[PDB]
Amino acid sequence: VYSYTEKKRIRKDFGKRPQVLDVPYLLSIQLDSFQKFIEQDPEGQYGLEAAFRSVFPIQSYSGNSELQYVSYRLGEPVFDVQECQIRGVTYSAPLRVKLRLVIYEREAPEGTVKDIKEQEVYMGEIPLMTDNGTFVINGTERVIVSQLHRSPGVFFDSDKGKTHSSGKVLYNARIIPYRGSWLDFEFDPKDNLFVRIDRRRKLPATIILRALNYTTEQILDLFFEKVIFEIRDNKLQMELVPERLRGETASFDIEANGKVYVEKGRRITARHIRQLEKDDVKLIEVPVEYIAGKVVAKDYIDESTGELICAANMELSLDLLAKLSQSGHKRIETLFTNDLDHGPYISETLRVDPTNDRLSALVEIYRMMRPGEPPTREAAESLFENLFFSEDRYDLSAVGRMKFNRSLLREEIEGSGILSKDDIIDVMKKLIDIRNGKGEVDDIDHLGNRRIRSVGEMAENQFRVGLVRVERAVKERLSLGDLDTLMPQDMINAKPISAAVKEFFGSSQLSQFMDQNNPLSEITHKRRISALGPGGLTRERAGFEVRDVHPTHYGRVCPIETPEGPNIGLINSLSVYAQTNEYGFLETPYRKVTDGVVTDEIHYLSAIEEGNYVIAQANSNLDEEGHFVEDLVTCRSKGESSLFSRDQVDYMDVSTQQVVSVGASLIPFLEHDDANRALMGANMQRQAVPTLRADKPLVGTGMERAVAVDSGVTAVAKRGGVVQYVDASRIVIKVNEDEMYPGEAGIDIYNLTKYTRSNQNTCINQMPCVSLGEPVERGDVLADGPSTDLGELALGQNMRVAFMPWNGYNFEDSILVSERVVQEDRFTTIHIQELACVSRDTKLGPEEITADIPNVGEAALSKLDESGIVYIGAEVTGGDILVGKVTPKPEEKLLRAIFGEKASDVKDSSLRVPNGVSGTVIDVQVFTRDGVEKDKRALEIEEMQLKQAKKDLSEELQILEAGLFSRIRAVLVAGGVEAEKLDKLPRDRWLELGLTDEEKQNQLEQLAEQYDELKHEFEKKLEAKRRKITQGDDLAPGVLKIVKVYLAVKRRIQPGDKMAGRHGNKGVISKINPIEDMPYDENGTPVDIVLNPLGVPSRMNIGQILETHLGMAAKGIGDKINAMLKQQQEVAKLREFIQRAYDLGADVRQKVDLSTFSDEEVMRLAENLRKGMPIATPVFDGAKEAEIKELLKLGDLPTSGQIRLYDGRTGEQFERPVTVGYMYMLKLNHLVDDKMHARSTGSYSLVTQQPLGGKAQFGGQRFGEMEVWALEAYGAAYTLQEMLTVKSDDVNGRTKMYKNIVDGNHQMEPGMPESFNVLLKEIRSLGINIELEDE
Amino acid sequence: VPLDGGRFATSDLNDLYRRVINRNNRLKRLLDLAAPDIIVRNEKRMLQEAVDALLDNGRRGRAITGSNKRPLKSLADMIKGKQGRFRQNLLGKRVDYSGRSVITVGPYLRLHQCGLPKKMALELFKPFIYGKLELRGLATTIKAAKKMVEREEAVVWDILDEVIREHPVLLNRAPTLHRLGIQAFEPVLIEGKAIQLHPLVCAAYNADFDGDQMAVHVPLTLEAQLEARALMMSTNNILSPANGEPIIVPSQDVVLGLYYMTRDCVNAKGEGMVLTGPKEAERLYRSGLASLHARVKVRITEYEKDANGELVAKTSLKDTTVGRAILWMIVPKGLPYSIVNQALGKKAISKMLNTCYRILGLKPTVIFADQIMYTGFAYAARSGASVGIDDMVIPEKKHEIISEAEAEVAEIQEQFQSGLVTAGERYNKVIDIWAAANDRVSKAMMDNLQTETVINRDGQEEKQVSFNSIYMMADSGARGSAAQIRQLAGMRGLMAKPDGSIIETPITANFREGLNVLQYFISTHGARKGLADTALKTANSGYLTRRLVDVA
DNA sequence: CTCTGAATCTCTTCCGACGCGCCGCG
RNA sequence: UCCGCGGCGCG
DNA sequence: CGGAAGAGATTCAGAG
Ligand SMILES: [Mg+2]
Repeated sequence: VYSYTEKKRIRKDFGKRPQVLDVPYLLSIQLDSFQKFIEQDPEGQYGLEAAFRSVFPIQSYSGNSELQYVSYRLGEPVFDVQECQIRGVTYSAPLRVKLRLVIYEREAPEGTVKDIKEQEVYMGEIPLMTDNGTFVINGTERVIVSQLHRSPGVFFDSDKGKTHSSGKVLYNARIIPYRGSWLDFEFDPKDNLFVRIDRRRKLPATIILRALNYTTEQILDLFFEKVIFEIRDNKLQMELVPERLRGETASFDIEANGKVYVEKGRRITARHIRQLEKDDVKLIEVPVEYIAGKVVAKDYIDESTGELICAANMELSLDLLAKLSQSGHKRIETLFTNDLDHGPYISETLRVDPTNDRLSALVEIYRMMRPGEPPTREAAESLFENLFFSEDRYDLSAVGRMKFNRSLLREEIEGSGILSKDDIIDVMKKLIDIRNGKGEVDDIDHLGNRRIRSVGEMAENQFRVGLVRVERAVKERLSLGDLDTLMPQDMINAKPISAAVKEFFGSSQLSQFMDQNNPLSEITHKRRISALGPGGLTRERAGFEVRDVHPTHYGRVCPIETPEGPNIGLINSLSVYAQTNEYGFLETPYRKVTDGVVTDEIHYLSAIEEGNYVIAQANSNLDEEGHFVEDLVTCRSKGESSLFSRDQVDYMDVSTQQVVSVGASLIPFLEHDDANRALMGANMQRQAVPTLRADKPLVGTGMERAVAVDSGVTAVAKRGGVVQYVDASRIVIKVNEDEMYPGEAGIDIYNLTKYTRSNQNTCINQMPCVSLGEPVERGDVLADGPSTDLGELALGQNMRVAFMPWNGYNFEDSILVSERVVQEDRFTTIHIQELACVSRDTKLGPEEITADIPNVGEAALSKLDESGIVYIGAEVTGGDILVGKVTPKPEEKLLRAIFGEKASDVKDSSLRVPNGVSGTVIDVQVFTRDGVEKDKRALEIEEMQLKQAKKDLSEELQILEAGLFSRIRAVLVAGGVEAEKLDKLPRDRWLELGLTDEEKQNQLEQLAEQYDELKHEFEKKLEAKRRKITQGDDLAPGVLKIVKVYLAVKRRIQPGDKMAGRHGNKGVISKINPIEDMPYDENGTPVDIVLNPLGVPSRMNIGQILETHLGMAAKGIGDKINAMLKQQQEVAKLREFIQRAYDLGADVRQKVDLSTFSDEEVMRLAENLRKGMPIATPVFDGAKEAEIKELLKLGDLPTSGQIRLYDGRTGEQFERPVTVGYMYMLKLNHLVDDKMHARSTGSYSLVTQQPLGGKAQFGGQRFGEMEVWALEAYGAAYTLQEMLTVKSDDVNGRTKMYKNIVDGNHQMEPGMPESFNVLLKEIRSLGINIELEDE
Repeated sequence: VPLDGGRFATSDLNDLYRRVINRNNRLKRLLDLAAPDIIVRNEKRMLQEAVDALLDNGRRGRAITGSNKRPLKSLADMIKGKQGRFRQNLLGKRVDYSGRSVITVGPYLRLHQCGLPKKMALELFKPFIYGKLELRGLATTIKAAKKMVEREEAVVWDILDEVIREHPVLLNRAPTLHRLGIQAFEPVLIEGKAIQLHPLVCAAYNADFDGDQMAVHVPLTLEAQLEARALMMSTNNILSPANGEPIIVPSQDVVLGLYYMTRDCVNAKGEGMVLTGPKEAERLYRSGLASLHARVKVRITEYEKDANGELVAKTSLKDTTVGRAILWMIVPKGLPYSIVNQALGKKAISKMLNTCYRILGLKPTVIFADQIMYTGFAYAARSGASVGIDDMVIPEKKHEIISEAEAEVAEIQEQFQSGLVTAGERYNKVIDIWAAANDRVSKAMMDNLQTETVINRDGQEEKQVSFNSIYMMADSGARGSAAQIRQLAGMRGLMAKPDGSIIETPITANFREGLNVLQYFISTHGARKGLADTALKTANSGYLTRRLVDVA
């Protein structure tokens, strides 16, 4: 079953995997983010209200004055979208906020406020986003891409190698907040704990340990455990468990219960440990020498005077033992002193402490943060609390604490943004665990650490910055607030936040201009992921780990489509079925699999969790009942892929399509070609340009419909119904009874878009593709845009191509082209330029736009109006007058202009046509300042603008008023029906049917007002519109009126253009060849494009071969249809023929027939097949060799696809059969007329007497440095002198040479390079003395 | 700079000078007042820092910014840096009388000449036009000549043609790498909008026709013209300064044409006659009464230089094919006939050129190269060496070879699940057995493809060389090598992890058949690694070249 | 005890291809 | 109205 | 920001 709209033409499809999921909305990211950013959600949940409740309320510090938030509202935009783009203003909308101001009583803080104030306050405006996901700033379109940055959390890096190369690895711990100072933990070869704050100097951890109010004993108890000793008479007996004897050599005779288990020196394996564990006693006896290097834990003090017997982190000596045993504190708590399980780094870390006191630590960090300042206790405390306790200057998002708890193997989900003490204690503990060896570090390229942002949150961040700035200002003002002396907006300013958001949208490394040439670029330039901008790395901070792709990128980030050159892998694209998780991670779908059956339902899975499960390869032979015909299948695990059993996998991939990007999915037969070749093919395909008339590619992928529909570059039926009127300007559609709204629905109007300048000087256009009075179905196309036809995407065209070397004209890759294509004008393209003339109000005479110009001929005025502006439709060429703008150059001194002079000379400043380009006037735009004279031509242009601006409204009201008149007809059925005056009295005029009933007139009079209201809204819409056209335009100061003109040029193919296909085949057209010499077949048709077969071996792209055979098959059906339809045969002949055509597949899900179809439906379907058969192909499940072979059998072509050919010049057989067929050719917008350029003598620069640069100015090329050394490599000397002295720098030399050359005496003069004289000046401008010397 | 209205975005130096002069004015004013020491030393401090920043900025903390957000420029910035004065205005400076365009082939020119589009030709030589117009006196003032050349009257194209006849020009390639990147050509007027190049120069330029663009320059004086025709010329540069091997070696198409030209199937129509000269062989081929190549005895005359400065003729009845003789028809006198009896590969033709230069001077070598290029295009167009999908014959035994391979991988796995072996040992030996399988499949497909053609041979049967298009393109040395066909037809080897570790599962598919997702993903790994490698390597290469050319 | 000194760790600086085209903002 | 920054693209 | 380099402060370090 198919809709009638699909029945325009049905596409042959292949493939055996039955799809289940539909392609989602291709603009979900931007739409969801912007919708979430502006909507009335209670409790915020990442919204504007969240930022408001963060910044609010505002309280005067001890001033007992409170400003508290109420609500915000937005009004309608004052302008439209289209004329807003035309004019130049942004498409913003006002921000209306209600603020509540109260002042507490000075006698009672908690007491009630004396008064309450509330009012609506306006501040700034914010840009709006159109359904296509666009933005408007200054009469243009700009788009913000999404940023990709590391998530706020913890990282652990190896950094093996460079430092102390003949040494083992290091380790480091990093914490990055969402907004705040960085904090770094790292190691050194001497193995000490050091901390660094914000890339500053290296400091030990002990300073912050003590500054966190910890004593040494507390710290050592934290990082270490106890080993207890006793002052005992017999050798100080002591207690040991074998857990600390795991893997040590016996430094003692192992004895217990008076029985030695093993002697000194024997390594204690597991067997001896277990032997100890049988009747495991702990108290044993050891000699004394072992404690020589061992370190006490606590701080034992004397009892005679209180002196400290031994402090922490120092070892013990025999005298210490003796004079602590003299005191009798038997319990001796010592340090564990492990080597391979608990590295005692804390010991020497505390030993190299510079200080020992909290106040000293505060003073030290005080001088570390700000050098050269007097140490103050309170200032140090204030800065320390303003780094990790201050919720203002430091904070974490909920995602930050989420990953923090996940990384530390914690279980808490929700806490506070600010950090604590025990958390960084745990960071210590985990870091020292890692240094011990156990545990595992984390990489960076893994996507479970990668976070994606979008427009809403960065907009919220910039807006929050603006609000905190203005809040600072408001509090500063409120410090001197008075008793209810003002209304609560004099303290607020709309300037700062408006300026901030305007700068963010205007100037940003994320708000790039958008390349508007074709819908493919439209859809692929929005779903783009970048890693640049603030908070991320730059273009050359990139190593190699960021550059290469990672296994986690599968199904979430396209690996094959990315720009190449200066930046690779930094501008990666997002997948086709991927989506954004709630937190800000990526997600990809999977099919749930039961014990032996796969369910239809799906799950969305994050990046971190997928390692816990195993996923099967997509193109597995799933059985009819959801089983696997094999008992074993390859499946990708957390690490790699491996063949697993029948019952090991639990999730199935949705389809083969979810591996690549949108642009990549459009390349047919992709699986047969190399990665880099496909990459360059996609990079070219994104750069195509629509031609004059589009035509569907013969080989498609099935994705054309989705991208065409979702990208709003075409007219879509908001409601289905019946066509009523169609035109090249507007479309009128009848609404069906079920779909119309109960309250005065009426009909819909669709305004088309005509020829208009695009962002890339291309012709955006909309052609209707619907006949008259056709039933249209809900959500379907009506009018085709550029490079689109009948609702499918069509960039290039289809050519008859052959692969053969011919007379060297295809030497490397040069594309030979037949004359027939330019004969048909089938690659003809259009460009639209833009020329601007300003009218400033400067001194020495305000500028005039008069038609009077001196020193010119009458040829200009022959093509000019008395206003000076060109008439519409003039065949102007380069260097022609367009607008006539001219600027002029007591009682005794002012009259000399007549006595000794003649007249003031007014200087011409006419904007001419740039040289080299033709064109024709298609549109003139004139803007005027507030209160300036409007010349004649400007008056009619608004008059033509005026009368059309009221016809469309009148046409709208005429249809709009029709609905209310049916209400008259339905009520007033019976009565006096007029024979002839039924129409002379129109559908409205029935309350004047001579006499009228006493009750019928009531409804007639009642509705008479509502027509007037419809007239009233007609009046206001007229009155509002007539003001917009009549009102001026605020501009930059000084200028008075804008003169915008438009040109249209018809660009043809000429030798030098840049041609390309869909499999990476580059090329430039070398020679255009007349028809007679082209090769041709026995049938009589010629061939159009001839290529070089040598591309296939070197660059392995066999895919372009396989499509070419299909092109013959696609035409091979079509011409056979064409052969039969030329003679009027009965319909069932083609009906069975087309039936077998859409039959003849291996195993497909298409399963279409023709019996159910009406005869006229089949006939109109036949004529759309006059050009061939559109054939679909999935990216990986495409057609194999066999079914291509048997498809040609239905045609009348040889089985091999291999055809002998006849020569165009000599006309004989070729003793090798050649391969011909079709191939999809598009055109790039890299022409030759815009590149070829030269100068002989033009302008020069001011600071140096050197020629200009660039083609826009009449400038030349740059003699690069590199060819300099190249030139003396040959014995050439004079040219080096001659090129850079007499042609570039010397001023007297060239003029003599210029005068000398016109006489033939070619001679050179040395001169002296003035640039060197420029050099000596500034080096003189310092204390340096330098000059020339003796001659 | 005069900008819109009374606004002028002037240089930062003006701001620095204004700041320091205001500072000095305030300071010298306040010392008149006998001010207290604290404020005067504060002013002297801030003046000192101001003038220090004026001399050099960035050497102090909190470098003073400029207009909005960036550190202002200084004199030290004006002297040093890539944006400084040296490397943008002294070592390299923009020059007039130049131009730029895009390249095409136009493979019918001579090696000592190049084309040039008509409008460019008119634009470049305007002073020469004025001079010659004065010489014939058809104009009087500069204005008359200017309006005549702007009208593009037909009476000036003949002068324009006259001033070209031997007036040379220069060409340039923007990433100029070595000394051959600059050459000179005798220009010839051509219609169009693009530059035309002789094909044999693009190899030296390493300039593919993908859309590279050239620059042009015009020598002016007699010194310049003689200097250009002496050393800038393309003719007198045929050996690379890096190595004595030549630099006009043919690249892609003429080599294919000649390689196809000198191959002989054992049986073909027109086999087994005798001819007395290459001329009648050419006539017979144009008649179509004999094959392009078949074993034919011919009478060949050859010259040789045994005499010290003189040539000696001698005749014989050699045995060869027709194509060898018809190629011999154009070869110069010196070389012996034995120089063409081989298959004329890439190395062979390079040796041809080298020997011709070493024995027969310079000019005959040049004309020989030009004429062999002409014949190469002619017979390459005549051949019709197309490509076809049916060409790539896949070997059949490879399937059961693979089947055996997973048999031993299952076997080694089931030893490993019994504690017999460790992970590393099994890793190494599965790599070994997979590599051995690759060797076997590669050798099998090579022997299947290499000589598949068979013929009855005027009788029972005979086995000879192949005639597949892929093979003849491969062994010609034109494009690709053995590994390309190995990748395409046979197994695509085995790829490694990004770190460098090898994947245990090899690429068991090939481009002619379909490809599953994961192996394509690994191929993406490899390709992205290579592209990143070259993209990063370019900058280091250029920088190293700069330092080395500076040091010596 | 005081070196002199011989590393040794710290801190700062200088640098990172070429050429062109297009667009935007002070 | 021609100087400087940023971004994109091409080789 | 990786790396080199180079100057400089530090810090044992055997000879005393
Ligand atoms: Mg190139």
